[PDB]
Amino acid sequence: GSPAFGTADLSNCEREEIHLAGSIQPHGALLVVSEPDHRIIQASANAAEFLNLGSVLGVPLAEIDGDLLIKILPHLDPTAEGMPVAVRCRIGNPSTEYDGLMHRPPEGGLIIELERAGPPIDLSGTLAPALERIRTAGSLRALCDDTALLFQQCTGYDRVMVYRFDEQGHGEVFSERHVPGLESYFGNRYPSSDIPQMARRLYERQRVRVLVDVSYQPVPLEPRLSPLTGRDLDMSGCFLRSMSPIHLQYLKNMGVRATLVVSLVVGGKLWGLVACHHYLPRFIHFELRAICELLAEAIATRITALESFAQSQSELFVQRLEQRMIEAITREGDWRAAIFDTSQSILQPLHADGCALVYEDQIRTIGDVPSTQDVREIAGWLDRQPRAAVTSTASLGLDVPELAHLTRMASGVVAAPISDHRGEFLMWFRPERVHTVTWGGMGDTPADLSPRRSFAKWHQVVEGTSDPWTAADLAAARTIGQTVADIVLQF
Ligand SMILES: */C=C/C1=C(C)C(=O)N/C1=C\C1=NC(=C\c2[nH]c(/C=C3/NC(=O)C(C=C)=C3C)c(C)c2CCC(=O)O)/C(CCC(=O)O)=C1C
Repeated sequence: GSPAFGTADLSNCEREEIHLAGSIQPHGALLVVSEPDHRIIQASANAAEFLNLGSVLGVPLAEIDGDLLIKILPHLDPTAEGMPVAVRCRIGNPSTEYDGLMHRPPEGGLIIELERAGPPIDLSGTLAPALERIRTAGSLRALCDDTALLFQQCTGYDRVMVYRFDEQGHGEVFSERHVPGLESYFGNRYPSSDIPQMARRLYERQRVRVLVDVSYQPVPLEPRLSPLTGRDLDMSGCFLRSMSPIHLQYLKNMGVRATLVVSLVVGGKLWGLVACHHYLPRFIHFELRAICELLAEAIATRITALESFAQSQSELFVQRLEQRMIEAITREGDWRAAIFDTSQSILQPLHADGCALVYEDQIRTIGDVPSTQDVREIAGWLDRQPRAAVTSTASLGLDVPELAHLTRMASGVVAAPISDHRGEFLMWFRPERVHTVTWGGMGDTPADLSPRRSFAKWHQVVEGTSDPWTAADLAAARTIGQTVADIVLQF
């Protein structure tokens, strides 16, 4: 079934227990405390040297040099806003300050992650004109480009990419900003398997993820197995959680040495990431984490506003076309001209590269459409049996093997009937998605992991396929198809 944390290979890593890592990155320390009463019962092995403490494991938090207990207590107030929560405390014998991050896993007590504090700095001069740029963005393109720039300006990382996941989970490098001279990944695709489902749920549970040095030596928890459960400690909510050797090897092959990844979550779904990559090990100021979180919420809000604006654009193009015909039939005794271009493109309310109208044995086409004999082959298949108000597919060959030769122009077809005579259709097209990008290639083993190979593994799945048809896509064909039909019954 599911391989334990350090132990997967390329064939079973989907199910690797990355949330049960059993270890942390060396630049912090992790205590596990029981409740109530707050006895340290599990600790990262580096805890004593890291925190300047004699012993750790088994000693009550009250008895640890320096105010940590006192600093967590106000956040266990039933009525407080509570966990996850950050605190600043002093710990240890040569006493020093730490930023603590406390949360409660569903099982195992209280987890407290510690890192060395620096002096307090105020980053709020950053989020305000950034907030204005985000809320001001005119399009998804513009917003993601500005978000790559913005994240590069406030993080200083060598490369920032904003990925965007599609219906199936696959990633597109949708925006990129990098220091001149690096190679570009802008426009690359990767298969959804490059990011395991559990990694995806982890990006929803915490919104900032940090790797300071791709070369670190994991520091194990002791005892490892939680004494309260006899099982591995749920580490979903741990900022210091080690990172899978699989992905570390991926970064090593890419040249990359550090990583600051921020989650974009839209309507409760992981929508993409803002990935910051550095070609050097890289520490960050604690106050940079809240900045990322605030920024990613603004972005996610804007994306919602854009998708929603796009929505009513469609619903407009529609009820603003019942009229492109109403009259444009008064003089010029036929409606078709309204269908085809006129810059009210029948092609974009569905994001298609081609459209055809088959009506009374007359076939007209804009964009990239199969041969007119080929439209007829499709019309012949639509008439083979009774259909829904809309019929669609994003893998025409394979769904309909005899139509395989149409993969090029028409892996994706959506058809809507326009009467009952039938043989009469409004038909939209999309090419095999391979033709929406090109570049790629190669083989398999952790040493072979790379963007190049990922772009190739992507072309391989996806093979007999177009961009999938969305709900909105189908709603549009639905309602467009309908109002044409309504108005053909007219005359
Ligand atoms: C079977 C397991 C894995 C295979 C195979 C794999 O490629 N990755 C697997 C596990 C993990 N991936 C994690 C994060 C991650 N992986 C990549 C993959 C990309 N593919 C691309 O072509 C490129 C470059 C353009 C990349 C970066 C991406 C994009 C991500 C998101 C993180 C990032 O951008 O740095 C992952 C989680 C790591 C963690 O612990 O935070 C696991 C596990």
